[PDB]
Amino acid sequence: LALSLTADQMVSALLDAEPPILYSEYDPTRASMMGLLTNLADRELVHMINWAKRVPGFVDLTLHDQVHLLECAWLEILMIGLVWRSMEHPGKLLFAPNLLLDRNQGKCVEGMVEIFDMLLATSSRFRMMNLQGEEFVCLKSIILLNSGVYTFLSSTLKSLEEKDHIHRVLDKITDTLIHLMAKAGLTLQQQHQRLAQLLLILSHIRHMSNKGMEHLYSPLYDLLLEML
Amino acid sequence: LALSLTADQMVSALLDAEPPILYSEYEASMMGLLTNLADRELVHMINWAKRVPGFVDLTLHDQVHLLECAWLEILMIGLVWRSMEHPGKLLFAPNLLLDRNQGKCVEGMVEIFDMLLATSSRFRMMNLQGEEFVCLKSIILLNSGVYTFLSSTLKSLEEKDHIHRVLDKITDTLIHLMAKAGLTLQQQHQRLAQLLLILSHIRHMSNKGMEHLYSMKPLYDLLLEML
Ligand SMILES: C[C@H](CCc1ccc(O)cc1)NC(=O)Cc1c(-c2ccccc2)[nH]c2ccccc12
Ligand SMILES: C[C@H](CCc1ccc(O)cc1)NC(=O)Cc1c(-c2ccccc2)[nH]c2ccccc12
Repeated sequence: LALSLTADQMVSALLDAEPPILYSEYDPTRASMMGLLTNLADRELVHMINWAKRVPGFVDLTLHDQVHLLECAWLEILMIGLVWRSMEHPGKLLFAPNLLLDRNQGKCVEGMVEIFDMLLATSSRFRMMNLQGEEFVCLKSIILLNSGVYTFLSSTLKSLEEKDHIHRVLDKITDTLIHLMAKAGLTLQQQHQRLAQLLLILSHIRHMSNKGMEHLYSPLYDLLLEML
Repeated sequence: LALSLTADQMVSALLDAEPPILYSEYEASMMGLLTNLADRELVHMINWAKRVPGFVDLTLHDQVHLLECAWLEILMIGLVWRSMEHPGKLLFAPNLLLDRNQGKCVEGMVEIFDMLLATSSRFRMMNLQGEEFVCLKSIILLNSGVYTFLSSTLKSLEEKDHIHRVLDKITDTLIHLMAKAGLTLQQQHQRLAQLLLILSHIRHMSNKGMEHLYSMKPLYDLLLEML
């Protein structure tokens, strides 16, 4: 089980579990921004479930506890995926390697500009700190398990042994980061400061998710069930 | 300045800045009972913000964006912190203790209630000490709307760059607190994480609340006159 894995081990199996590069699908003999979003979000979804299930401990869960998470964390895992490949492309959003975008395109829809700009903003942010792929996967994980921990169902008995399992996985993923930046050669002080700005950027991505939701909402449960 | 303070020094001036406990103002309604009480808590927050080590160095535009972004978040963690010895209940004011059913008559408060109630339990379980709390409340002040000002012009660059160093300062403040406490450094690293990851749930709750607070449709005219 996950709760024996190592820093060394956790990273690797996390890199292992990475989804595949997905290429957009637009008229080459030429368009909508919406459908361009819908299309590939769908497909980015299907491979989430296949990565999620590869996250250590996510399986140890429950099908109900696994469906709540993903139903809460989905837009955030996309965003931090996007923002990661968008780093060497300042001012542009690298959805797919054949679908780099920028501001003016997000303005075509109805509220995408603000989300673009926060998106671009986190990209710059991560750019500044020089985010390693090894921390990125940690943080995609931490976005997964932290999604809807504190809103499962009830304070029952099982609910509690569950919550107790994630909180230990998360704790385990944390030593991974700390240990990653340790290897890197940072003084302990810089480990604690680095880890915090990283864990503070998660508030921003959550905030964009809710932001994003409000127009995506302006079924999914029944879908994750079949896939999970 | 804040970037000269020590842990004990930062704690002190943070403990120092702590606002006063407010009692509610009372067929009674939850809204006006709620509305009434935040306002007056807002007025004390503004005077608490102005006492946060480093917030002053910023700009009236960088000071008015922050507060205007993270207000609901400072209240919520402030409520959720006193609501800790009150399992299932939200201690708004010492005379306005509530629960789900108290929030149920208003049209959406239960969901915010429940998640509100859950963070309290979380804080309880981890045994959140006031000195880590005052720190986290500051961290929500500084993290508020950092990456969302407008432009990275000349001052914005030096400003955001200063914020990130205040926060870097608070960050070590907490560690020494848990360190002093005698945790393995590993235990310091987990706690700081379980702690800072809870700030997304407060943020997530704030965004929810906003959705409803503008479901009932100012601040600027206040922060400007009070700052
Ligand atoms: C810009 C982000 C999209 C993040 C994203 C989308 C697809 C992908 O492959 C990778 C990353 N969108 C939102 O935050 C909200 C959103 C809107 C949206 C925003 C504003 C107004 C209307 C619709 N349409 C969709 C469609 C699919 C996912 C998210 C979203
Ligand atoms: C339950 C939470 C916390 C509100 C709150 C108010 C005062 C205070 O000192 C601490 C916390 N409410 C909100 O986040 C949003 C909100 C609503 C609200 C939300 C949903 C439906 C109706 C009303 N009414 C008010 C009034 C004053 C401040 C915030 C709020």
